[PDB]
Amino acid sequence: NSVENLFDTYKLNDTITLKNRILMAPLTRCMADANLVPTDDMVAYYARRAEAGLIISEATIIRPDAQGYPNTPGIFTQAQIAGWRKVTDAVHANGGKIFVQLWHTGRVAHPHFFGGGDVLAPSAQKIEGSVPRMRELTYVTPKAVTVEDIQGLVRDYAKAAENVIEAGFDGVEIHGANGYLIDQFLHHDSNRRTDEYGGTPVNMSRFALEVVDAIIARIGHDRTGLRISPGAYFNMASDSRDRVVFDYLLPELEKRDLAFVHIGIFDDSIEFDYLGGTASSYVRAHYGKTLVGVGSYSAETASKAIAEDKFDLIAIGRPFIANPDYVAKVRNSEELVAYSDEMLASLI
Ligand SMILES: Cc1cc2nc3c(=O)[nH]c(=O)nc-3n(C[C@H](O)[C@H](O)[C@H](O)COP(=O)(O)O)c2cc1C
Ligand SMILES: [C]O[C@]1([C]OC2=[C][C]=C([O])[C]=[C]2)=[C][C]=C([O])[C]=[C]1
Ligand SMILES: COc1ccc(O)cc1
Ligand SMILES: COc1ccc(O)cc1
Ligand SMILES: COc1ccc(O)cc1
Ligand SMILES: COc1ccc(O)cc1
Repeated sequence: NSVENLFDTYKLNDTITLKNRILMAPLTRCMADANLVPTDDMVAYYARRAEAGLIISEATIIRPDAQGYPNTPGIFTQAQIAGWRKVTDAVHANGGKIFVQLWHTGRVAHPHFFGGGDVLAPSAQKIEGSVPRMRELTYVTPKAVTVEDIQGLVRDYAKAAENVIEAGFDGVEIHGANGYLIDQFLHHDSNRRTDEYGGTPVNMSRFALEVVDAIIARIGHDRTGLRISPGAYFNMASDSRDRVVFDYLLPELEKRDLAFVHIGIFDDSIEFDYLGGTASSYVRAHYGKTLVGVGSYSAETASKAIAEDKFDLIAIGRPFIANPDYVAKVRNSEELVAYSDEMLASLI
């Protein structure tokens, strides 16, 4: 067998060409310093994965009330910008490329992290449970954002994108997936609004598109990607009506000629009734531009999928934690170590 196609050069667009089809998926590590500034250990961590065609950074918060987990880096202070610049300089020095993933957690934020302020979301719909690996941080009922809150959020996504330029990233992946703020507007469980941001596919898509457009206005379409989750099941109850939101959203996104759309799922072998099959096949059926697949792929199954025109680029997550040298090992058909959650305790 052979995975030669994973090492094809891939021209994303006129601004960026990737040296291979392999992305490092965004992976939250919770290892930033207490001021949410990237550490020199994080610099080394990313630098040693620069053989990836493109690194997507761990989710990076746009402002304080976006924080939902400990020590997740931000990109809203000068110190954070300076810390990220060390990361991107090191990646670039190693011949790599890197996008930051811009995050707001919405109803999954927790006030413990930002001085007891309001948790924000499309609607006052609380999720079950408490923050993982933390003592007694029970999720709270969010405040339904006002249109003025929304305008500020769009502004702050845009400002974060401006900061990304100063931090030396090649671009931004907007975190529109996995039950976080943008995804909360796209799903009925979390979005029960009756104004121009709720109800209809056009309205539910409005926030996502405003953020995409605001960020494009800062860094350009060639440097802007978006991660999406048409499905549910990560802090999100399913709803049979969610699919038509994405039916509308995807062609609208295609108008923006993004660097890529990226699916956010853990196992793309799962078929979802509401999507008529796998997440990637649903998106591929409704979106005709560069698509990043992900979720329990091996190099072999990803190569096959790309050969079969199922998607164009492969993001690799857990195996990139277990194998910093993932790309070289795949290139040389060497044995890969299996991932285990225990590995998260170490930043290597
Ligand atoms: C520890 C861990 C952290 C993750 N953090 C992020 C994240 O910050 N942003 C995101 O969009 N996805 C995140 N994911 C999802 C991964 O990007 C990826 O979609 C998932 O791990 C499936 O790919 P894989 O089977 O190759 O690991 C995380 C996954 C894991 C296991
Ligand atoms: C946050 O993270 C966590 C982190 O993770 C994630 C993120 C984001 C996304 O999208 C996905 C995932 C980790 C771990 C745990 O447990 C939880 C959460
Ligand atoms: C990746 O490590 C962590 C993830 C989530 C969290 O709440 C604490 C640690
Ligand atoms: C946009 O929100 C913030 C920006 C900068 C800062 O120091 C604190 C918050
Ligand atoms: C990340 O956005 C940008 C990065 C570099 C640049 O020259 C212009 C925009
Ligand atoms: C394997 O690591 C994880 C996978 C899934 C998840 O929800 C949390 C951690």
